[PDB]
Amino acid sequence: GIFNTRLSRTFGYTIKRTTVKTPSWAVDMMRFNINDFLPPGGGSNPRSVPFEYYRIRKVKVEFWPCSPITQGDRGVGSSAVILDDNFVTKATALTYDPYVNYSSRHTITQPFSYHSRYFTPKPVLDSTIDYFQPNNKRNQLWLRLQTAGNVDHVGLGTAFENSIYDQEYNIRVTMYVQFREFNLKDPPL
Amino acid sequence: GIFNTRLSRTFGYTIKRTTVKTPSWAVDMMRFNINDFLPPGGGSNPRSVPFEYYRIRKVKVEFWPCSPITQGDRGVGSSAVILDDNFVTKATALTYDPYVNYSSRHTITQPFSYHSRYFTPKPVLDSTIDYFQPNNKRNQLWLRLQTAGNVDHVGLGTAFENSIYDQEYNIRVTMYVQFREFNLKDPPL
Amino acid sequence: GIFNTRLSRTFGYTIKRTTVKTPSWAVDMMRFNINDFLPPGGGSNPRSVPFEYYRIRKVKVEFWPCSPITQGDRGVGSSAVILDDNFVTKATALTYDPYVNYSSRHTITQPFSYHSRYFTPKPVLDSTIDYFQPNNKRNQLWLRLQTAGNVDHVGLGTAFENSIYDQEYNIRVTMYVQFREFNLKDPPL
Amino acid sequence: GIFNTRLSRTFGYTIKRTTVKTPSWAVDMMRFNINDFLPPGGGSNPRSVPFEYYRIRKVKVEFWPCSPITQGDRGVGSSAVILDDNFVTKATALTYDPYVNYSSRHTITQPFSYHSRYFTPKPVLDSTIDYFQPNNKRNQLWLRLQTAGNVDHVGLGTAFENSIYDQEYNIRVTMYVQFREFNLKDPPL
Amino acid sequence: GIFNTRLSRTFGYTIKRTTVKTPSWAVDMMRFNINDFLPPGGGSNPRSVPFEYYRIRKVKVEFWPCSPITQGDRGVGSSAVILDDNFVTKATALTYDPYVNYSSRHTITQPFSYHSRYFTPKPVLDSTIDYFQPNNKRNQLWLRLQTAGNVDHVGLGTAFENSIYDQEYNIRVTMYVQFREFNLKDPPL
Amino acid sequence: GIFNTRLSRTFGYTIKRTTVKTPSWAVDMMRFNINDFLPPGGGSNPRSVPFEYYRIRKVKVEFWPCSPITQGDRGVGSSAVILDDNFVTKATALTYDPYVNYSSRHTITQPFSYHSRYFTPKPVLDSTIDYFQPNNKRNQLWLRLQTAGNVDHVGLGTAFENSIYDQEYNIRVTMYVQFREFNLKDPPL
Repeated sequence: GIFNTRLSRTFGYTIKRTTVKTPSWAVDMMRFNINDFLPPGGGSNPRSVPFEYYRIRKVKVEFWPCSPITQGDRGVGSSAVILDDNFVTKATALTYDPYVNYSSRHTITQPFSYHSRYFTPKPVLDSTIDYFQPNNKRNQLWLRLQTAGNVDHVGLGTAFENSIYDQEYNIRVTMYVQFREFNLKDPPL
Repeated sequence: GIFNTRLSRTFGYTIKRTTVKTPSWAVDMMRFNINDFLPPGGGSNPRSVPFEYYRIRKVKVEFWPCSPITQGDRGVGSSAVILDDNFVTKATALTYDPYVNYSSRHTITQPFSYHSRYFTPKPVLDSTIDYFQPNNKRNQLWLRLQTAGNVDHVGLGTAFENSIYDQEYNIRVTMYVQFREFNLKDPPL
Repeated sequence: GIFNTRLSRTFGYTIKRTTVKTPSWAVDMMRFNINDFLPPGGGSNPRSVPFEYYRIRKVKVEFWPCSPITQGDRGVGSSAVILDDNFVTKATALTYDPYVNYSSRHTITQPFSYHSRYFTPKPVLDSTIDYFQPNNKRNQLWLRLQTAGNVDHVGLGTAFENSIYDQEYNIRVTMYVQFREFNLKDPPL
Repeated sequence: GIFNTRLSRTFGYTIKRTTVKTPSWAVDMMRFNINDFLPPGGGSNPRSVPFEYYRIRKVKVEFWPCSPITQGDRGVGSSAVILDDNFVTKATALTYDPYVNYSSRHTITQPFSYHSRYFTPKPVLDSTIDYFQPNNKRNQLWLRLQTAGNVDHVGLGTAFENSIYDQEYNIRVTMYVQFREFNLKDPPL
Repeated sequence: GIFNTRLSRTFGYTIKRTTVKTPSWAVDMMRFNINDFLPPGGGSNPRSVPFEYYRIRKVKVEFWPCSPITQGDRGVGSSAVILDDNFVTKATALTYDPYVNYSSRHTITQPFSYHSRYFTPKPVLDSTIDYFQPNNKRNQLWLRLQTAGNVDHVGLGTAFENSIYDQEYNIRVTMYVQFREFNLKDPPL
Repeated sequence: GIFNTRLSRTFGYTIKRTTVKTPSWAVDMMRFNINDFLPPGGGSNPRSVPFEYYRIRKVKVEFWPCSPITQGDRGVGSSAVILDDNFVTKATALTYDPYVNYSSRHTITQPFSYHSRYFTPKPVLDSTIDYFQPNNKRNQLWLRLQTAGNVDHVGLGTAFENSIYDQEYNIRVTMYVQFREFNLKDPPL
């Protein structure tokens, strides 16, 4: 009962200003849970989409800015792919860009520029061991479309160079999902 | 956003006994509404399946009996395809089988035999004019997956020969549907 | 040390009668543990078959009935494939057949008819996350042939339409297994 | 239900010293019973390996020594293939090597050298007549994997030249077996 | 950021003498953790090698002896591949070689001979279920190069025949690793 | 033990304002030492990356600005490649652009434009003679990854036209390195 679909949600991300003169970077991670994309259903069907299982193929993270083109004190940052539930520690003003040498780096031009990241995230099966599997579309694991406790997929962490001005963004996380086993119910009345 | 799926529901159909000696037939129609197949959803999504439109391709009506093989006073009936919202009048003991000369006839062996009917129903757009369109899979009309008032598709009418014994059936109406325009909502929290 | 073999066991399943008139279905799941198929061995060898690991390829569930052909009040049910340790809740008289729209459905003709289900079950590695892997015969996981705690494989759930008469069955669960690493011991005397 | 497997066991063989000056040989036979390789099972299954029949294809006898390389008073011996349950009589100090002219001879270099013998043994069906059959893999007899009385296969006899020093060996008898008719039991509980 | 490399470490293994006359074997397992191969780093980089993940491809265990060629009371042992965190119990003088019939056996010639074992170990993800995956180089799991708690890979167990003399060995465990995601840090000053 | 990798670091470069009316240029050089890219390691391993030697293949210098697009008093500059440890003298307001006629010139559009320079630097082996070798990837010299005194590679010098407004930049020096002779240590405990 395969059905590939697409899901999206928009949320905000703000970077407060600073007084420091040096190039100081701010670090924040990003997690992907499907409870934020699928609302809870009603009645005999738990969730909105009538299916049992799912597996997330790709995720297009998009940093739609809110900063004008005439804004000064530009900078430069970095976004990586972190597939293990253990990011670099959250920081407000870090003296270096930790995601600058990562092999999965893609530069973040700031403040008014666009930045997209299309990748295959991996679930969190054991936070202690933090094991995942390679990208194989045929042998990818199927997970259950739980009712209230779907597991957190993972795979992005950022580093934004601070500035004198508030860098406000609007982030759209488009998710590409593959379901299976159409399990719709149909009680009478 | 095409997604072909399948829907089903089981309901009962009983044919009370008679005292008449002649071959007397009992006539009853059958209508197909999708509100009986899709439950109402919850929240910002009206129905269970997150789509806007639909068009019913085929319908496999199945007369799963409840009558044993050792049951006497067998008979013979007929099932037709009636695509116009105007069936033969419901009757308890009719002296003839009105659906015996219809071109869409398929014999109903009774009481303990199986009978399936796979056909393409047509919606009811004007009960007065009762117009429908031919079977063309490319130019078939798209209807809206309404919230509480989806229109009645139509296309089967039966004629069961009465008997001394109660002929009880269990009827499974399997529906083959084609949706479009995935319209899932996702409010926060 | 590969050795494909076959294992089987027969157990009973009874469906008590009812007084209700409506079509009411009874729901019950089915789990597959290999401790029920392999007895405990003796001495330095823990189990009967001298091997370390195993992986269950296929499972042929068979509903051999005990109901005669002359039995009335027939019905119709459904059997699905549920690979996640979370079935539909057990029920005695449910007003609908929850496994009627599942994509892995195969109709159960009742009461005196045969019904077989051949599929590839999946183990239960995390009851919370309930993750499994696709069907790939080359990359399938090897599990350990434990001594007292082998994990529960899963993958069938049924829905039997109740009746006035007791529908008794005899269920044969034939399991197709693949072992490895012949680990026989041989102490003296 | 064919399953070719391998079985092994290690036991010791010691050759006490002598005072005689001449070249004096010591003769000892070797028998192969499968009760020494398969332990007794437990419960409804008699033996460890769940099968009914067997036929021994080959046997790799190995004389793993325990004598150092710096050991003097070396010698020379002989190992033959004796398929009839009637070896040369056991002797402590025999003035000749009886297995020196046998057509199945293979020289035993002593004391610290390795010696392997790979051959097809024959069972003992009648100790009086002592008849066996040729080596044909297709028409070889199937024997029953008895519970306590499996018959003695046969086929090796040795002749070790005595010495002033104790020649100690460790003998590994690797057996290559072919079973059939998987007969595993499975009582409940 | 793939980088195949090699890691090694040497440790000792001693087998104390005995007074028993029979062939008595001593059993001891072997585990492979990468904390013993990678030291802890310094500063913003946790470990020596700047990477995030790893997966162990192969492991060449080597039993470099310390026993001279002129040493008597030789013997014979066995080494197997045990991929499940459940070895045969450690024993000082066991009356049989439990790893003598294992399909992954390779004979250990003793005391002064060399013995190498090249195989693909498997991690320990659940000690209770003890599940692993087959050898596929493309779909092998990536694990995280943790800071203090890397998981124990597994896959060798031995059986050494005891002797009158102390059999001392020096064991070199060469590990072949594949890293990914170069994560080097570079704070100023 | 070849391993090509990439290293990066971000630092700032500010050009204070002026009161002069003429086109006045400001000159500043740029040196490349690898101690700024590799931190010091810990323990038996001196540096982070476990290798002995290195040779820098290419260097992508990037002038990521901090100046808005709406900034007036634009200008024009020049960046050259200076492979000899003897740049044009540092100057605050020079009446000419000395790097305007250099054959390795590439124009610097100012203030808000991007400027990248990808070239092969050369080490400083003798500051007096200032000799280097041509670009040949096969015969390039290997240098030692020293502990505290790695030699200064060289190869860029700039000329920025002064302005009434402060031209602030953020400079990212991406370095492409080739190591050899994996020299990781592994003391016990």
